Amino acid sequence: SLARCERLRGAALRDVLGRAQGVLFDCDGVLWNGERAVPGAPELLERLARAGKAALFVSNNSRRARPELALRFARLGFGGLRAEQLFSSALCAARLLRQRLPGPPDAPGAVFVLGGEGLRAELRAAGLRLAGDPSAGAPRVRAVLVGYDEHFSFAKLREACAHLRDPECLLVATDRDPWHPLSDGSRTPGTGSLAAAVETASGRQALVVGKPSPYMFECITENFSIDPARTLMVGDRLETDILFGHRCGMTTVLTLTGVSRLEEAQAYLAAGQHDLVPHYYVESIADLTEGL
Amino acid sequence: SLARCERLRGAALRDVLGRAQGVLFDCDGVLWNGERAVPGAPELLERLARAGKAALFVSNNSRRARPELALRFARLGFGGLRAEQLFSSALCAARLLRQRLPGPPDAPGAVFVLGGEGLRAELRAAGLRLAGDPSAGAPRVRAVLVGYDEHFSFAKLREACAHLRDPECLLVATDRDPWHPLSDGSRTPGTGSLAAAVETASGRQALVVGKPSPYMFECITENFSIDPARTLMVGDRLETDILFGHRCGMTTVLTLTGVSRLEEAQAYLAAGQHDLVPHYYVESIADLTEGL
Ligand code: NA
Ligand code: NA
Repeated sequence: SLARCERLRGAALRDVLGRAQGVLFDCDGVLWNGERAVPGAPELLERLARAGKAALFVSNNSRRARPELALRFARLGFGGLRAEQLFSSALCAARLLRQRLPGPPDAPGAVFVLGGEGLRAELRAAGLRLAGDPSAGAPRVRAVLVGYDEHFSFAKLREACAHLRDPECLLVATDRDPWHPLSDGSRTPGTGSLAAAVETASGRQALVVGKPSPYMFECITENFSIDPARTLMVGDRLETDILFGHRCGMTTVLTLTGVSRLEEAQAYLAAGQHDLVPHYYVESIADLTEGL
Repeated sequence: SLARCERLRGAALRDVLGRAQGVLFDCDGVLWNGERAVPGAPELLERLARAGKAALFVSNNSRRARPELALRFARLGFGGLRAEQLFSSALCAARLLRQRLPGPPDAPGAVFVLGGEGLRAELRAAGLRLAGDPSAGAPRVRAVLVGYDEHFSFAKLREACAHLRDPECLLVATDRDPWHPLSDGSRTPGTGSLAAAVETASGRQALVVGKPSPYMFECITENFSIDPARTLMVGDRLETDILFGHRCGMTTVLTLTGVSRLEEAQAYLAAGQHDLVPHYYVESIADLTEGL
């Protein structure tokens, strides 16, 4: 494998960025951490545009529908982004459920959602009928969707299992991220931990929407012409972003501003686990800018 | 391996029961299902006693402290049992935490419990200090215990992770049973599904108290002289009871009144997974009685 976790700098940086037609970024851990933008990040995005290179964003975060996700970007200092550049697991879960939900067109099945109002909004926008929405003048639940659910409960887990007793009922998860570090130094459980409970209790394996599934790259290509061979994938999490990159055939860049540490990358290398090793790393994405 | 999933009947039955000094039973799925005793079960227990063979009971169910567990037995038609014959994951979790909790004798650490009042009662009876109990005139949490928690929540999961940020804080689970079938034909999530969430979110592997750990057999032997070579283990769940039996060196009998199906036993056999194959099976434990 060519992925040898090289520090991207100098001539190599200019040639890599030179060749690249476009760059896909995760957001948390890459552009910002909590409320603080990574210094130089907004400038890198400006420079990319002015070099005529495309930028798209690919987040496993299922908490916000696209419009509030756009706000999130703008709030943290990232200007004239178009909402169409932003892809989340919530958006891509809605797409998938539209594509896959079984049953007739003619009364549709409902989705039982474990997740918050932003995820629910994204689903309704795709035309999906949700369990627990107002009933007509109770639809069959045809999918269970496990999202980031800060109100997860035993009762909700039990109801999910009830729906999943029907083998035709889909089980979908927005992502399998196990936990996330917060700016106050603590951690919050991630969707992967909730998916673990639901899969264990139901005996069913979830379809996973988010990275490291290739699915989000399918959603992106639906909308944009991107040649994976000429696209950089830039992320902070090896098991999610870097694995995604390799599965899609992109050149992968680990940034060290987020979850994964350089020594974890180098440990995967030594163990010959090349799918979890980035092609390149940078301390922060501010290091990329001078290559343009 | 000798475990060839033979139907225990006739001469073989008389010689197996003849040799046996004692029999360990699970309760749910074996002695009863929901509110209904297995016909002939109370009689088998009577006959065992009158043949001078010991009977002990070994349940992963962490919902009841021993006294209410004894009630449960009596309610379902099982008479003069002594409470000392009954071993549960709740009882054995309390034991383990007494043995393993780190810190000084002199102010002790507290256990953060995910579980109900019966589990909490069992812990307090062993002299353990629980997080969220009245404070003196907040102790350091030194263990997280994952039990059967019908009030499990995201918030509780998040608090558990906070305690587990300390590598010295133990993570213990009462059992890893993924789900359970109810008498109304539905399923309830099991402790294993909650443990899956806690292990995923914390990145830590739980110490498991219940079957198929050998630990409960250690607790039993603490109190009773039992030769595993001369003890039958009788259970309905291959991955829990039958695996436990093999790990302890007992002769294993699958009863078909519970979770596991005969064809699952025979499938493990064919795949050479001998640790999950019983030595013998019976349709119900009523079939054992005539061997005495
Ligand atoms: Na990230
Ligand atoms: Na059982």
